[PDB]
Amino acid sequence: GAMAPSYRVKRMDIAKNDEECVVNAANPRGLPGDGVCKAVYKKWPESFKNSATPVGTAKTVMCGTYPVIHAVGPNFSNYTESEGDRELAAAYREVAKEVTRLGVNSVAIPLLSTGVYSGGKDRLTQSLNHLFTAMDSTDADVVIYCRDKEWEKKISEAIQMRT
Ligand SMILES: O=C(N[C@H]1CCS(=O)(=O)C1)c1cccs1
Ligand SMILES: [Cl-]
Ligand SMILES: [Cl-]
Ligand SMILES: [Cl-]
Repeated sequence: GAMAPSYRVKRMDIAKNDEECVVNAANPRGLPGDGVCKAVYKKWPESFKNSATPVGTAKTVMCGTYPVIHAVGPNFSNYTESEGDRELAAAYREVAKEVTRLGVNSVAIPLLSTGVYSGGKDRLTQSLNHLFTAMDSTDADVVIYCRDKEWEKKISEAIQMRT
């Protein structure tokens, strides 16, 4: 584990992360997809061999020795707010189990269900809070990746508030 486990946020492409493993914001069918998923496909295409997995789950596939944890958040266009909230929390709990099993000291993670799966709603606080609930009991250094300047500021504020 990390000597003093921390949370940090960076505004940049997660495909250029400086961590020991990455979490992909995957679709259930293991397709190249869009956004983070397409960037992950271009950087680690080998990790998409048998990566299909249901909503609310995570499935790890190596690219060489580098782990890619495919986490499938719900598409809020399809689920009700109640059911989607439950599956979003579940996807993050499965990420925590995989990070622990892998024994890594750091992990790069995006905010699940905040892009094309958001159903057109701002889900920063909802997704980030489920990320904290799952990852708080792990000892890996967590680095959250985002692309928007206002989101970077809000995530950074939420991290610092708890310290
Ligand atoms: O790329 C994202 N979501 C993926 C869900 C499956 S997909 O439709 O292929 C795109 C992101 C999540 C957060 C920021 S971007
Ligand atoms: Cl970048
Ligand atoms: Cl998304
Ligand atoms: Cl963002």
